[PDB]
Amino acid sequence: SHMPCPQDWIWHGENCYLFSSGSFNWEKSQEKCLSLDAKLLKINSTADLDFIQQAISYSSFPFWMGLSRRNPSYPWLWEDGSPLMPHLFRVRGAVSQTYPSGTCAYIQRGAVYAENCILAAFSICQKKANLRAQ
Amino acid sequence: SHMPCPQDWIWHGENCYLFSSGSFNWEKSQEKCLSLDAKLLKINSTADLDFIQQAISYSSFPFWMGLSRRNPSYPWLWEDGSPLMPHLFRVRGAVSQTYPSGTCAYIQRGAVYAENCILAAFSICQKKANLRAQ
Ligand code: NI
Ligand code: NI
Repeated sequence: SHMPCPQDWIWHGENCYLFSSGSFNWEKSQEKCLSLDAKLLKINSTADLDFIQQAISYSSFPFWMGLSRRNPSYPWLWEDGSPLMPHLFRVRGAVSQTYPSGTCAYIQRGAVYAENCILAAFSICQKKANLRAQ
Repeated sequence: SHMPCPQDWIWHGENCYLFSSGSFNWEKSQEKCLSLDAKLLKINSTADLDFIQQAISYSSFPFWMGLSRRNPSYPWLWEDGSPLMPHLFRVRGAVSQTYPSGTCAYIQRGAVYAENCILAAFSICQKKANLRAQ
């Protein structure tokens, strides 16, 4: 109970969050989080969204999250294959197009945008905190 | 409740860091940090500066730190009354003006600027981490 999260991460709720250092395309951002035994940000509730919007209010830049879609006939899914809960947010940006490497979502000034996954952006990683979960 | 830092703060070393939610004058920024049992950022060492430069790499905004003086007849001091270590950074900007409410310093894009304290910036709060349970 004394060390929920490592240094340089942010503890919130049952998880730890990391501003990853690099600016990379979505696939490389995914690999970076996985290399840390973590995953790209998964917004699971309105409380999570509120937390992230507050946590990024010091920055105007985009941050990749773990949401992607091969083309518009597929659902938006998190990396674990679960869907975007429809009450959380409405993806803006490049929602009609199809790109060779897929479309991915980032958050920027609290709003969520679709973009060609080849864009280099910052990303947020998360992992479970070292505590006894409910 | 004996972990290093509260939820939402970044734990680094001996300290916990919090980015402000918005842009305010130095006095209001100082009071926010005090309300959190914290102070505005103090940069003690090159290692602290390296950490801060990385932490603000995600932003183009200015961030007040706890460095101020009333006019050029005074030394630059942190809120705790201790002096600035001069090797850390050049203080750019308005160093030699006398302003009615003093001159204060912010960091922006890794560079430190003196500015009239009544103008607004984001800010970084700092407080000592609780490490005895580690
Ligand atoms: Ni513990
Ligand atoms: Ni505790």
